[PDB]
Amino acid sequence: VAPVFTVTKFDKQGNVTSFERKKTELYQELGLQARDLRFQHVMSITVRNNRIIMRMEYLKAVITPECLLILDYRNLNLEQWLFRELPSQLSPLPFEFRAIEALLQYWINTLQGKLSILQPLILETLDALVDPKHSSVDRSKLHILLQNGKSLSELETDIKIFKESILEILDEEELLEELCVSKWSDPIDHAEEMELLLENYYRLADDLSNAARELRVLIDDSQSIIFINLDSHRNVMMRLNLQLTMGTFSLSLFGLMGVAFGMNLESSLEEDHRIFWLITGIMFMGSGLIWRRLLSFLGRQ
Amino acid sequence: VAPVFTVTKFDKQGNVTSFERKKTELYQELGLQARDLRFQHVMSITVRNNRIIMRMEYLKAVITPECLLILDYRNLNLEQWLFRELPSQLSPLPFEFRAIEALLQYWINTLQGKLSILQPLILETLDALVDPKHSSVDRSKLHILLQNGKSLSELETDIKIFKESILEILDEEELLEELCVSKWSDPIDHAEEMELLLENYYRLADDLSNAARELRVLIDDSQSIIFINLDSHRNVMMRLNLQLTMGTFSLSLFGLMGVAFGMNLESSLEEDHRIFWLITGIMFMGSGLIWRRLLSFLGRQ
Amino acid sequence: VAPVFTVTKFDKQGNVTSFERKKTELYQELGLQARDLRFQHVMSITVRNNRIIMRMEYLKAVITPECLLILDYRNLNLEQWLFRELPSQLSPLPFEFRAIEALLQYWINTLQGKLSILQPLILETLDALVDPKHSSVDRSKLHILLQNGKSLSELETDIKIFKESILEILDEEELLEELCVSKWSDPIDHAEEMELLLENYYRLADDLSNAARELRVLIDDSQSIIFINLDSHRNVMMRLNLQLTMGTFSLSLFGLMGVAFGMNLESSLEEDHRIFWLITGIMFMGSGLIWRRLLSFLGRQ
Amino acid sequence: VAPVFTVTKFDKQGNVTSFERKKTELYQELGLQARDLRFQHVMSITVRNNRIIMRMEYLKAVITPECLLILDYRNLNLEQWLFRELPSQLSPLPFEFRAIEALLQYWINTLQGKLSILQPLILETLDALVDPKHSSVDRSKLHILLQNGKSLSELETDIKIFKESILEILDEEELLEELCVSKWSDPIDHAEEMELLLENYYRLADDLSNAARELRVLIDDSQSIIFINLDSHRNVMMRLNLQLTMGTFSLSLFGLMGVAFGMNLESSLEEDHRIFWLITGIMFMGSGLIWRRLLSFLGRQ
Amino acid sequence: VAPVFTVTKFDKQGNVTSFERKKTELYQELGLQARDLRFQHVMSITVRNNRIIMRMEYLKAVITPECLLILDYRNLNLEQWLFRELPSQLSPLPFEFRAIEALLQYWINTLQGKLSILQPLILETLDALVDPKHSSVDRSKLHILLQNGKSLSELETDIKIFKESILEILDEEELLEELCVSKWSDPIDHAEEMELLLENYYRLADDLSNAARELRVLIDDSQSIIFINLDSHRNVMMRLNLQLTMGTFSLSLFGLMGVAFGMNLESSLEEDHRIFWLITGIMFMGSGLIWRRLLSFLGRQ
Repeated sequence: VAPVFTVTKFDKQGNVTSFERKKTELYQELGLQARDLRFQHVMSITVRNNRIIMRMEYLKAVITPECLLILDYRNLNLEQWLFRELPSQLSPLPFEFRAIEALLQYWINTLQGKLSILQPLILETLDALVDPKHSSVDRSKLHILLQNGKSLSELETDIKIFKESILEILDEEELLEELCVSKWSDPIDHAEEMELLLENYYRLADDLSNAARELRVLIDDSQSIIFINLDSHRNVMMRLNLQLTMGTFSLSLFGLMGVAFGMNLESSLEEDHRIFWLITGIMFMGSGLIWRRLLSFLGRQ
Repeated sequence: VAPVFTVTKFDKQGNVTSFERKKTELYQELGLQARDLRFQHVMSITVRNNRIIMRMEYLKAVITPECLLILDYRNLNLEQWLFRELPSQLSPLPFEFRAIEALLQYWINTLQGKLSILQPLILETLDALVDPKHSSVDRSKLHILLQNGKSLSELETDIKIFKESILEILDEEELLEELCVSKWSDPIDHAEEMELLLENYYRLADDLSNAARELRVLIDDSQSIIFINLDSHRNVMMRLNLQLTMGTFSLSLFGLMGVAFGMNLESSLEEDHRIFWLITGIMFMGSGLIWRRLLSFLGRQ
Repeated sequence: VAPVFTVTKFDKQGNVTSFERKKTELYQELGLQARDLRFQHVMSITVRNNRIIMRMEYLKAVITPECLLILDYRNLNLEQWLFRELPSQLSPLPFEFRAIEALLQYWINTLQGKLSILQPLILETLDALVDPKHSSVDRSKLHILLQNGKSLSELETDIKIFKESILEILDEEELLEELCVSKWSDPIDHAEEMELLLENYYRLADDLSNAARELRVLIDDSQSIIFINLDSHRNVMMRLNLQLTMGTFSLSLFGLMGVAFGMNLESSLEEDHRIFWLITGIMFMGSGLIWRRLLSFLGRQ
Repeated sequence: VAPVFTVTKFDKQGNVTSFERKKTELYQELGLQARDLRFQHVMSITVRNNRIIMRMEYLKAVITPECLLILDYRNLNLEQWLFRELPSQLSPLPFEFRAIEALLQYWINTLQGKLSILQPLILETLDALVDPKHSSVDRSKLHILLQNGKSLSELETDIKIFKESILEILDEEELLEELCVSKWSDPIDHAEEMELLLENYYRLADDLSNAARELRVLIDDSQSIIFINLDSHRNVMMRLNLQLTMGTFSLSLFGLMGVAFGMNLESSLEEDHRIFWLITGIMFMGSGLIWRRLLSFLGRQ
Repeated sequence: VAPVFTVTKFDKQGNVTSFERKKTELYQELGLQARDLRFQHVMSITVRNNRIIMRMEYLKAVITPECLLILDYRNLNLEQWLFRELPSQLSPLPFEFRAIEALLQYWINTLQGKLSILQPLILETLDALVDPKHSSVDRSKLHILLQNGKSLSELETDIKIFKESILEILDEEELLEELCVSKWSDPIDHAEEMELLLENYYRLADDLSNAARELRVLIDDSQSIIFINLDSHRNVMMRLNLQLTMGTFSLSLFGLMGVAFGMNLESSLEEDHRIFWLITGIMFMGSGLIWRRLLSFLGRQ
C-alpha cells in the first residue's frame, strides 16, 4: 500500500478540514519534494519553495501563505488543541505569524506544564529525605527521585534544542526574510516582527532552562547533605557500641577472675566469707574504675 | 473589571505623583502597544518608539525623554527608595542617563546586600563544621547551609542574567544609539556615555559573580574535608573496638578453659591446690601473651 | 616489496572491479602525491586536484568525477555493503553526491547500531542494580557496566569528531564549492545541495550525541542512588547490632552478678532458697528494665 | 574634611616626590573628572583625555606623558619597590612603555611569588597524607590544605581577571592606539610595541594559570586516593573483627555446653572421669573444626 | 662572565657545526635584539626580522633562510636526534619547511611515546584494582596510579598548549605569509603548504588529546566502581557479623538462665535429674527457635 499522510488543514478564516492523502499527491499539490517531507530530525524549522516546514518531538506542520497543515495527529491527544483552541487563535498581520505564534506557544506551554508538574514532587521528596531526625531513608522515594531526574534531563535537552533551533535563525537575516513567504509569493517590516517573536520565545526558553538548572543543583546539594547525615549517624552509633564494648570487656575480665576464684578444686580459702565479700567488692569497684579509665582514654583521642 | 496599572511618575525636576490608570489609556498616551507592556521576561531592557522599557525580578519601569514611570510598586517595600532617595538622584546630561543609572544602582546595591548577608553565615557555619575535634556534626547547621546555598545559586543566576542582558546591548552600536531617545525625539557623544555606564555596571556584576563562585568552591572543599574527617574517626573507633574484641576473645577462651576444668563432675584432681593455682596463673599469663601476639598481628597488617 | 593498495572501484553505472595496485602507479594515474594518500588522521574530509579524499576509523575512500575507490577493505566485513548495497545506491545529480551520501549514511547507520546495542544493556543493568530490596549488588554486572561505559565514551568521541569535521566544511563556502569537483573539471546550484546534505547528517549526529549524553547522566544518577541505598542499609544493620549489644551487655552484667553470688566459697546464705529466688527475679527484672532504659537512651539521640 | 589622595610622583628622569593633595585640585591639574578617579573596579586599565588609569587589587596608578603617580600607597609595604627599584627602572622609547612594563612586572612577580610559596606546602602535605602506612590521617594538615586551597582559588581568580583585562585591549586596535598618549598629545610603530608587551604578559599569566590548574587537579586526585585507602583499611579491620567474632561464637557455644553439663543438680554421671575428659576433648576439637568451617564459609563468599 | 649560548648549526646541505657564542655577537650576526632571544615562554612560535624563533619545554631553535640553530642542547639526550637523524631529514621546497617539519615531528613523536608508555600501565593497574574477588586493594598500585595520572595531566596540558600555539597562527594569514621568510628576504604558493603542515600537526595533536581524555574518564569510572565494590563487601561482612551477634545473644541469654539455675545456694530442686534434663533441652530448643525468629526479623527488614 502506498504511504499516506493524515492531514488536518486550517484555512485563513479558521475553517477546519481533515483527510488522508497520498504523499505523491501532496508533493504535486505543493512545490516540494520527498527530500523535504521526511521529518528525520526531532526539531527543525526550514523553508523550501516559500513553504515553512516545522517539526517538534511529535508535531509536524507545513505552513503556506493561504493554509496550514498538521500531519500525523492521530493518537496524540491533540484534538482539544486542534478543534477548540487553534481556530480561535487563527481567527492585520499575515497568516504565517499567527500560525508560527500558535505552534511556538503550544510547545512553550507544554514545556512549562512539564516543569510545573516536576518541581513540587522533587522539592517535597528532597525535603522529606533531608530530615535529619532519621538514621535511614526510604528507597521508594529515591526511585521516584531518579525517575523525575531522568524526566528533568529530557526536559533540559528539549529546551536546549528549541533554543538552538531558534537562535540559528535569529542570527542570519536571510532566513528571517525567507520566513516572510507571503512577501515573496506576491511581490511596515516583517523581519522586525519575526525577530521580536523569536526573541520572545528564546527568552522564555532561557528562563525555563535556568529554572531546570537550579533544580538540578538543588538535587545535588541535597544528595551531599544526605551523605553527610548518614555518616554522622554511623559515627554516633559506633561510639555507643564502642562504649558498651569496653564495659562488656571489663565485665568479662572480672567474670574470668571470679570463675578462676570459683573452680571446683581446692583453694584453701573456702572457710572464710570475708575473702569472698572482699573479692566481690574488688571486682565491682575495679570494673567501675577501669570503665571510667577507658572512657577517659576514648575522650582524649 | 478592566486591568489597570498602578503607576508612580517622576518628572525631570523630581516631582512625584502616583495614580492608577487603565492599560488602554496608558497605551494611547504613549506610542506603545499591548505587545510591549506585557513584562513576560524576568530581565529585559528594550526600546520601542523612543521609549525605554526595563524590567527586573519585581521592578517595571518606562523611561521617556520627559518623565519616568514605575509600575506595580505595591507591597514591595519600595516606598523608602521611591519617595526619599530617587527624587534626590533625579534632581548637564539628559534625563535618561540619570534614570538608568538610578535603576541599575538600585539593582546592584540589592545584589551586594544579598551577598554581604550570605557570606558571613556560610563562612561561620563551615568553620564550625570543619572543627576536627568532634566525631559528629550538627544537622541544623547543615540545613541552614543547604538553604543558604540555594539562595547563593539564585543570586548567581540573577547576576548572570544581568550581565548577559547588559552585554547584549554593549556589543551592538545600534541599541546604544537607540537608548539615546532624547536625541532622536528632537533632532559631546551620548553613545560613549552609555557605553561607560554599561561597562561600569557589567564590571561590578562580574566582580560579584567571581565572589559567589569563590564561595561555592569553598563550600565544596569544606564538604570534602568533612567527609575525610568522618572517615578517619570511623577508622579510629573501629581500631579501638577491634583491640577490645581481641582482648575479650582471649578472656572468653580461657574462661571456657576454666569452666571446663571446673565442671560438676569427677576429675581426680580436686585434692591439690597447686594444680588450681598453676591453672589460674597459666590462664592469666597466656591471656596476656596471646593478647600481645594479636596486637602484633594487627600491627604488621 | 613495494607497498601496494587493495582497491575496489565503482563506476558511474555501478559496475564493480577489484585489484591490487602499487602506490606510485596510483599517484600517477590520478593527479595526487604521496603527501595526500597517507591517511594519518582518523577522520578527515579533504579535496586535492579535484579529487575528494575521505577517511573514517577504518574506511578509506577516493572520489573522482567518474569513479569511486575504496582502499584497504580486507578483513573488515565490508563485503556485504560493498557488493550488495552500494551498487544499488549508485545506480539527475552527479556522482559525487551519491557517493558522499552513501558513505555518510553507512557511517551514521553504524553509529546508530552501536547506540541501539548499548542502550538496553545499560538500562537493564542499572534497573537491576538500583533494586533497593538487596543490601549488596553483583559485581559482574558492575564490570559489564564499566565496559559498556567505555564503549559509550568511544562512541561519543566518534560522534563529536564527525560533527566537527562536517562543521569545519559547512561554515566556509570555498570548501563547499571545492567539493563540486564535476563543475570545475569540465566548466541549479550544487553548493546548496551539499549544504543540505551536510546539515542533515550534522543534525543526525547531534541527536545521537544528545542521546549518549542523556545515557551518561542516567548512569551517574544511578551510581549516586546506589551509594545512598548501601549507606542506608549499613545504618540499619548497625542499629540492629547496637540494640543486640546493649542487650548482651545487660545480660553479661547480671551474669557477673550471679557468678559472684555463686562462688565456691562461704557466703553464710546457702541455707535459704528465698534469697536465691529473689536474686534470680531481681536479675531478670533489672535486665529488662536496663535494656528498656538503654533503648530509650538510644531513641533520644 | 575634604577627601584627599596620598600621591607619590615619579618624573621622567626618575626623581621622586610625595605629598597629599585634595581630589578637586588633582582633577583640575589633570583633564579628568571625579567619574574617572573612583576606582570602583578591582582590576581596570582605561584611558581618558590622554591619561592612563590603572588599578590592581590594592594598586592605583595614573600615567601621563611626562609623569607617573601612585595613589594610596600607605600601609601596604610598597616603600621598598617605590623608593629603591622603580626609579632605576624608569631611568629610547617613551615614558608610558617603561611605566606600564614596571607595573605589570610588579604584579606578575607578586603572583609568581604567591604560587611559589603555595606549591611546596601543598605538595608536601599531600605526600604526607597519601602515605598508605597509616589507617588514619592528621586533621591539622587537612585544615592547612583547605586554607591553601582557598588561597589557590583566589590566585586563580586574580590571574583570570588579569588575562581578561589584557585580552580586552589586545583585540581592539583603537585601545592600542589610545594607550600611545605621547603620540596624540604632541602630533617605528608604537602599537606594535604595545602589542608585544601585552602578549608577553598575557602568555606569562596563561602559564601561571596552567600551573594552578595542574595543582588543583593533583589535589582532587590525592583526595580520591585518600578515600580509597581509608575504605580498604576499614574492610581489613572488619575482616579481622569478623574472624574473631566467629571464634568467640564457637567458644561461647561450647561454654554453654559445658555450663549445662556442669549445673548444680543431679546428672547421674558424676562418678566417671572418662565422660568428663571426653566432653572436654569433644568441646575443644569441635570448636577447632567449627572455626575452620566458618573460615571456609567466609572464604567462599 | 658574559652570558653565552651553546649553539649547534645546520646548513642547507645538512653539514653540522657546534660552538659557544656570546649573546651580543649572536644578536649582531643576526638582525635580532635581546628582547627576542629571551625564551620566557614555555611554548612559542614567532617571527622577527625574517627569522623564526621556536621554543618547546626544553628546545630552542632559530630558523633563517640559509641555516638552522639549536640553542642550549647540553645534558638533554638530544645527541642521537641532532647528529644522526636531523641531517638526513634536512638533506624542492625551501629550508624553512624542512626545518619546521622536523621540529614538529620530533615534538609529536615525543608526545606519542609518552602516551604509549603511560597507557598500558594505567590499563593494567585499573584492571588489577577492579577485580571484585578481593575485599581490599593494594596501595602501592594506588600510588603508581596517582603518579601516572599526574603525568597524564601534564601531557594533556602540553598537547593543549601545542594546539593553541598552532591554531593562533593558522587563523591569521599575515603570520602564514610571515613564516615564508625566504620569499620576503629575496623577492606555487607557500602559504598553502604552511597551512597544510600546521593543519596536519594540529589534527594529530587533537587525536592525542582525545585519547588522553578517554583515558582520564576511564580512570574516573574505575574509581567509582572500586568504591561500590568496597561498600558492597562492607555490607556483606556486617550482615555476617550481625547474624553471629544474634546467635551469641541467644546463647548468652540462656547461659545466664543456666547460671541462675546453677547458683551455689538452695533451690529445693537438686534431687531430680528430670528437671535438669528438661532445663537443658528447653535452653537448646529455645535458643534454636529464638535464633530462627531473629533471622526472620532480619529478613523482613
